[PDB]
Amino acid sequence: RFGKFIRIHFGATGKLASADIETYLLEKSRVIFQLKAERDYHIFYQILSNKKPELLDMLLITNNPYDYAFISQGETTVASIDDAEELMATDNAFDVLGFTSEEKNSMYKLTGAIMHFGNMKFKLKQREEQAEPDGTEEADKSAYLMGLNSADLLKGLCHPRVKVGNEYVTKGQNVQQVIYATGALAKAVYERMFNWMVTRINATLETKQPRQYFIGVLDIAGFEIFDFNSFEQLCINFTNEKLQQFFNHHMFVLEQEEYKKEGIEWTFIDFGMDLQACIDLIEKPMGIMSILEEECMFPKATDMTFKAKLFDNHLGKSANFQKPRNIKGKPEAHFSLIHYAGIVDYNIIGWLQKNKDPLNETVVGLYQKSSLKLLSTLFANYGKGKAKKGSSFQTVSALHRENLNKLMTNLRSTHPHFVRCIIPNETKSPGVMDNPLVMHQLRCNGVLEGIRICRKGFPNRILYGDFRQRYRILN
Amino acid sequence: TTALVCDNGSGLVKAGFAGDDAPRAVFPSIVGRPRHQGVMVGMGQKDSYVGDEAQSKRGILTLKYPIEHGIITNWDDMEKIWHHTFYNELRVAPEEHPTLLTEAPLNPKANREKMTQIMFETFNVPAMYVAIQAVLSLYASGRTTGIVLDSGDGVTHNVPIYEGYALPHAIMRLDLAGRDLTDYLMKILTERGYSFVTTAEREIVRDIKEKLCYVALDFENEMATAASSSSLEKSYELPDGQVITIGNERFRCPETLFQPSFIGMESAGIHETTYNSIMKCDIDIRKDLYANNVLSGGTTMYPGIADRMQKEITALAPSTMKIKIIAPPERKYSVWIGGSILASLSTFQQMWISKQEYDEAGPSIVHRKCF
Amino acid sequence: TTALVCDNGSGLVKAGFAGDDAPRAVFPSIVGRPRHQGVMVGMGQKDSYVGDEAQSKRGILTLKYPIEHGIITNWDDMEKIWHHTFYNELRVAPEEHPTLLTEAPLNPKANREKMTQIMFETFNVPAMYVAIQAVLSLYASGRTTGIVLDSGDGVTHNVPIYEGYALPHAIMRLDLAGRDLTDYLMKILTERGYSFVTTAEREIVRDIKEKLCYVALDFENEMATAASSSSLEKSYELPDGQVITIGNERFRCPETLFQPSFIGMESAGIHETTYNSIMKCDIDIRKDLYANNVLSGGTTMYPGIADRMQKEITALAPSTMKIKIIAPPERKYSVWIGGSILASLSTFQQMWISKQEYDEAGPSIVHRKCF
Ligand SMILES: Nc1ncnc2c1ncn2[C@@H]1O[C@H](COP(=O)(O)OP(=O)(O)O)[C@@H](O)[C@H]1O
Ligand SMILES: Nc1ncnc2c1ncn2[C@@H]1O[C@H](COP(=O)(O)OP(=O)(O)O)[C@@H](O)[C@H]1O
Ligand SMILES: [Mg+2]
Ligand SMILES: [Mg+2]
Repeated sequence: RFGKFIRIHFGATGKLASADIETYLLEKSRVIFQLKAERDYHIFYQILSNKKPELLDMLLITNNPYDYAFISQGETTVASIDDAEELMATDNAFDVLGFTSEEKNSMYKLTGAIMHFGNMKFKLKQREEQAEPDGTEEADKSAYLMGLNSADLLKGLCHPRVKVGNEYVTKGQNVQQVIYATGALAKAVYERMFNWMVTRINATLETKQPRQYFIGVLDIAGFEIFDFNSFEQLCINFTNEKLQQFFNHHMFVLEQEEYKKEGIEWTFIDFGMDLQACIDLIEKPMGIMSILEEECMFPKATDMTFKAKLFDNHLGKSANFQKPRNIKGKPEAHFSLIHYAGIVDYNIIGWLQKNKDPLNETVVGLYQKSSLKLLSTLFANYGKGKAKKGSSFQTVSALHRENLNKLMTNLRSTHPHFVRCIIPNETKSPGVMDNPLVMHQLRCNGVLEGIRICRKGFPNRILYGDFRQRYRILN
Repeated sequence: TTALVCDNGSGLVKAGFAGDDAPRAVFPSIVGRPRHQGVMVGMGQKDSYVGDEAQSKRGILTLKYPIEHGIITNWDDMEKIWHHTFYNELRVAPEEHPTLLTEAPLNPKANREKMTQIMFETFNVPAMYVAIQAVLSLYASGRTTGIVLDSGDGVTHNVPIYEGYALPHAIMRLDLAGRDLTDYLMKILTERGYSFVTTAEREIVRDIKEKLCYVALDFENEMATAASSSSLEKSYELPDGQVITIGNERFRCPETLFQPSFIGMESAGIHETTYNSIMKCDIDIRKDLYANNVLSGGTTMYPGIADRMQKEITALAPSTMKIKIIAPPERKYSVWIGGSILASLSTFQQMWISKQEYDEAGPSIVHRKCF
Repeated sequence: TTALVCDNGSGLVKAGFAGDDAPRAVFPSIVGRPRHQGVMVGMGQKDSYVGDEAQSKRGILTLKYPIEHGIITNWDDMEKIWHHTFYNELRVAPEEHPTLLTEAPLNPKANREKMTQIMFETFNVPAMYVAIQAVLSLYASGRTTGIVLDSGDGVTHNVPIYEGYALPHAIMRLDLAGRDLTDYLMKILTERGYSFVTTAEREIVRDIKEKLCYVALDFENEMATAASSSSLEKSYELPDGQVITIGNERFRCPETLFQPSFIGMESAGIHETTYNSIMKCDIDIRKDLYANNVLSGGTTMYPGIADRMQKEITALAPSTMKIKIIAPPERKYSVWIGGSILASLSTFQQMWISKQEYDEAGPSIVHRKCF
């Protein structure tokens, strides 16, 4: 899922010096919400391996994956990869690495704490709309693991302190808001752990050689197509479309360079805006993403209202938004977009609930006041000009757009090269092919777009000598 | 760019950027002038202390409130307040920040016209908009229906909203507010032996009111208890000593809200105006208004006001309805939170009164559909 | 394929696929418009609430029935009703589904022509047909003779049929129906101190009329009983409390059917019109017509209407004639059941009006012998 990116540095004399690794666009929605036929990250399943008994009893982990709420919603287990020796291999790789085993144990215990965040329960009060917990055993054990106080954590979750002017005041939270905050905290702590791990790996990998010009290597998820497309697939499709637009612009620049080299210069119209017409209906204001982000802020929003607003603001007014199609008994379709890869339809249901990422400031302060390493991950988190978005005003889509923009401010500074890998068949048998599979691979790889852009100009170019030695015999 | 949300309010000016969870700057709206001569030469005292600075020099200044009940009465003081807020509090140039302003219902149109003229001419704000306090309060409360009671320091009013549709004929406005409560507290403290007259001691009386006063669930029972028991007496420390103890005067000051006959007002209490406003609306929406009673404003912050008002409304209303009162802990700043939410909406960006529109149509553009 | 049986009626649109036991979608035929302005922005309210949605927003909408008395007076509203019925309640595209329509006897030809034109042009149905609302009710009763009294909300009519041969010269139509009864109840409830004026609370009054009103066997005796005792009084709970009690008004509302002079109409009562239509026919079929009285329509659902009507008609009719009244429990939906039965017939498949036939012959095809 995450956009792995490795920068390979070189010395002054053009010799290999060092390697720098970075990560981008890691998806947080997978942690909490999973599709019915899909699993979560391999981490949680690997921890539940029974071949290591010490971790389970020292963390007081229930050995049954069914009991845990965060995991059981998706498909429980598949025969993808045998988790046991993979977990032992990762543990061995960590052991032979630069840091000690106490950090590894902190990693496992933090993951176990993330696991126990789903057991939290809350109920309404006597004669008030405020929410109070009923059970506290899971809260007690989680606080014991994090080295916090259960009473303080519960008070922070139920009654978040906020700063107004020069005085602190307490805010009220209902059940829905506290559940959203609990999910957002679990996603955020996982993100911070992953980023810190990446920084540690980069530091360990680092050599003392000077870093002159580098060669970047970028790996990104493809233009995945399903019959049940959702928000997670929408973000991936939008990122892939941005990358395809970048490739189209680069190829147009190369074609213009060749034209000016050969002195054969016509059709100066840029090849970017044709694809950017679809981009402008996603990231720009009054786009799909902007309307989605606004809608969740309205406290009475519902899926029907969101669909009605999309139809009012985009049906017929835009050149890409259009009605969905019902084919071969597909389960649901609400709206259909047109991309470089064809017609894609997405399902609205469930988008509004999972877009919210309201973080809690007092819980982050409590983490900073903790007695564990966790304070390092949450060291800095959230007058003469400020635009600091509030904790409530936090959407996954906004973070996705920000990360994509900061990635484009970095990738555009380097001359790009493209490598495409195509699976020949769905089966392991060599030689045989699946034609629809190759069609789908070509469509998602953008080769059809490349040949289409090449075909509108003059794609066939032959030297005068070759033309004479082949076609002069005609007259 | 980013939007700016400024709430002039009454007795407290609170402002901050849109998309924030709380106002950055909160300070009293006071302009003070030195009333003495001044003998030291070289310091060069300024001729006007504005904002929270006047609180520090409270003992040598005449504190004047620029607004009485919502309406601005001293415009020059209001330019001073706005300039202080924009420069010494937020440290931003309003030349590139749209400004959202909050304004109470049923006020003179000249007030809004002058407000917009000042914003567009003196500060040259690119765009601005004026909204009603009750709508913002309902925004911040996470609701789409229900009748909201906004009681600040300037004026108390109720605005019933159902499904995002207002009922203008059912809007009731009452001028009883926190300032009148402070004045009645002064009038009732002198019967014990403490006299407060100067405008500097207005702040002391207000602080006593904020710190000690509370609303009694029953009036006669509490008076009977206080006539014999002395468990209701609490001491307060003045800024120079001579602690004062107040007995039944602590729960008698906020009773003016439910008994406006104490200060000579003819109208009825807030618990009765809310019921009358509910019965003003249509018969098919009275249940939802009953079940979504919303509170906001600083004056509604007294301990036990929610229980008293619920008991009164339950007495008034038919016995077959469930009366529920929503009192979030952040009543005081609810309006500004609603303003931040409103300004952060994407579809609101086309409802601003731009500079071109104001230039073309004059100050009268405010009363168009961009209400 | 399948056929759609739509029954517009008046005040209740009921529809469903042919061959079903009961109609699938039943909802009032009203169109609502917001009469207020709306202060909350970003919600994006629609400009017209149609169907059962408007019943939930009665308090902020004005309700207009697109059908006054059988005929359609607001064609845009009727088109909205039809579109809602086809695309939301049934969720079936009418492109490949024939439709069967119903309307009252003795209606303007322009109404039928415009209905046919709209249904071929706007919706592009493959075929359609119009049937009398009384003949279908006769089918649904498993009969082939006798008269049928279709007292709906818009119009009341009698159609005598003997052995499948209709008698056009004996058809009697009366404009008194459920809407007039509701209006009369609204008028006479004022004498008890309850005022209902808004179109929204007309629905409330209709609820009281449905729930409590009943037809008295004797008028003078029930009047004396209600004036002397108080055992006939019942209480109804309004949507906002304040339970109200109705006494003598309980049975005065439905008596307008047998006493049209209460609302000022000169025409005779229901029983008298039925008897006049019976004797308007021939002399050799009067016995069968007497023995097969059929009741249908919502208005004929009052408790005790059958006994009173039988007593009245027996008083009018000769003593040596047996009088029977058929009152099935499903009077309200009888017309749609008959329509479904008719559309399920195999011999009826050749009576549809094909789109090509309409194009070749024009809108006047329906009135032509190709009925
Ligand atoms: N805890 C409290 N108890 C009682 N009264 C309070 C409390 N806090 C504030 N007030 C009163 O509320 C007033 C502030 O109201 P405010 O919300 O500023 O009104 P506006 O929004 O119109 O400016 C003060 O004058 C003060 O008397
Ligand atoms: N049991 C009942 N008691 C009183 N009124 C009734 C009853 N049933 C139906 N009605 C009245 O009949 C009307 C609906 O009749 P309906 O047959 O649906 O007319 P249409 O077929 O023209 O739509 C309603 O207005 C309702 O008030
Ligand atoms: Mg206020
Ligand atoms: Mg009918």
